[PDB]
Amino acid sequence: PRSLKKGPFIDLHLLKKVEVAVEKNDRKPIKTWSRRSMILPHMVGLTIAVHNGRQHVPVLVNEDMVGHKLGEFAATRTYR
Amino acid sequence: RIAGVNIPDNKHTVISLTIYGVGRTTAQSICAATGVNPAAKIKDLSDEQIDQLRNEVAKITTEGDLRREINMNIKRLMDLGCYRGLRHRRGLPVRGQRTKTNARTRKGP
Amino acid sequence: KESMKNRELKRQLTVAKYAKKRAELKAIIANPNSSAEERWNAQVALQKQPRDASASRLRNRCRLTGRPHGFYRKFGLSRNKLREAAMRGDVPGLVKAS
Amino acid sequence: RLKELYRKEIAPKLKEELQLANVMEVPRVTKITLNMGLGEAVGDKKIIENAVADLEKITGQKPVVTYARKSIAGFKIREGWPIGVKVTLRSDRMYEFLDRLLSISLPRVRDFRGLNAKSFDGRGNYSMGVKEQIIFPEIDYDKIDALRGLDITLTTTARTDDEGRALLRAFKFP
RNA sequence: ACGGCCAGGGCUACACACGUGCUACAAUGGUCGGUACAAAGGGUUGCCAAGCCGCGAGGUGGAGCUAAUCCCAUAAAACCGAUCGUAGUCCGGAUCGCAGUCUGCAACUCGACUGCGUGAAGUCGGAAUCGCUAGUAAUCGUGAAUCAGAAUGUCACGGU
Repeated sequence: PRSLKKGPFIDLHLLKKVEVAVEKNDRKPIKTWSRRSMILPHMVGLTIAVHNGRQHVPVLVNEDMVGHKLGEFAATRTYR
Repeated sequence: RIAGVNIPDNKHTVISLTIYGVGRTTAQSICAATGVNPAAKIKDLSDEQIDQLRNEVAKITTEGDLRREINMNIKRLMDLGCYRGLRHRRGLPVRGQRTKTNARTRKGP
Repeated sequence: KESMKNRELKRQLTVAKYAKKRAELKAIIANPNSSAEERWNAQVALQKQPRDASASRLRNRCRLTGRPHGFYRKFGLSRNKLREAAMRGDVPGLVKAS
Repeated sequence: RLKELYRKEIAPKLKEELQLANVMEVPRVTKITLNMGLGEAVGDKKIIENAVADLEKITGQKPVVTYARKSIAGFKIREGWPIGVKVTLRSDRMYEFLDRLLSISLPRVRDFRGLNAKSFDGRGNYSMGVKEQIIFPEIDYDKIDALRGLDITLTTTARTDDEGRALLRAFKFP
């Protein structure tokens, strides 16, 4: 599975400091309180940090991303 | 040139195409309605019925052209700090297989 | 433990707390009759309307003991009951045969 | 080509593009060697001339098999005696020399950027890659594993840096 | 205060022996949609037709809604199966399936869908030892929840 049976992503409560923050300039990182929470495919180039409990990682996002989770910026098991 | 690479004889014609990787059930209608007989070899018949069985080489991907983008997309995964290159920097299975140790044919040396 | 056996047991009246919006929003999604403008209207459904409306975090156990393993569909009880129920006669029809 | 593209186009304009006085400070392109890195596994004396069998069919000319100076005990061992290969093609083969790569066969393998911007070492720069010993006309798939190298830059054959850039090019190819 | 919890993530450098324990020894030879042919129960928040979709996806459909009914409903190692008659290879694809109207408010550089263009290590088991005296040494599969269906070495019948 995980095909494009779900085409778009219209999620209302994961949104109200994201879609409104287009007119506002990009000076602060958008902090996230999940390992799941995603955002639009038309906003491409924001910053989301991997949320688990101790420290944050470098997150670099370019224009060409379509596929899957945020689990690559910090790893699943990051080789302690 | 004839099937890309030089081809050993004394074997089958449809399996001369169905040469490791994309084929037979899609070429199920190709070798049956072109008129090109599966019942004999690529040489011993008329040498003319290969001309459209040779044009399929340079239309989508080639033995030389598969080497073209064999390093572009892998370069997209190594220095971008990601996890498809975290088990490529290590050499493990990447797509979530039998995970850590004692795996048969996925790690190698 | 005391603050565990009475905080996930209350999911009988909180997961189906609404129970009427939860069926009026989850059947016509399986129908392709929604229009191309109407991908969004059926997605104001159940999450920020406080998110005890899905059921991915409930588990089946025993009643008097509370063991999740050994639980079957033909009981509300578990594996440490069957040896000590039908010999005192707590289960009907459980008879040894071949 | 040494034709309509060369004789009547590259000649008369180049005098006043640089505000030069008279005719023959136009440059010319003469020479670059193979310098195929023979010095690895050089004690063979049978497949240095595989690079004779490499160089003959595709470039049409017999090599010199050039002995070096040193007994350079750090880089290699000097028992693998001749470590140089060099050929000069003609001005009457400059036709097909301009017309063998960067006309028909510029993808040696690939370049992800051919930007002619990142080398201002003032000796007439360009940006193009031809280093594989397989990318050349009249070659089979595999009858020799003839994997070698070929090293192409160019320098100045004139006074200054500006003298070569419109001269090195003949067509609108990066 | 482990009576506070919305928890500001840092548990697999391959650098080995192995409890080793289906699978072959390239020749019965290298790739399918076919045969006299499986087919019922739990089934009042379930099981999910012939599919129109199909090379192979049986989401709108729905014969069965309390099942001598049926949804996985199709199938069995047979004839003489093809061209050619005995191979570490035309069984070979481990990071480069990208990307395709199905739970549905939660698939932004990773999933079934095997279509076979590719990138291999399977050659009489010997140093010595798992262990077979009779129905045995022995290669056809599981359908169903507190009422939402990827529970693999001991699988409802191995017809030898």
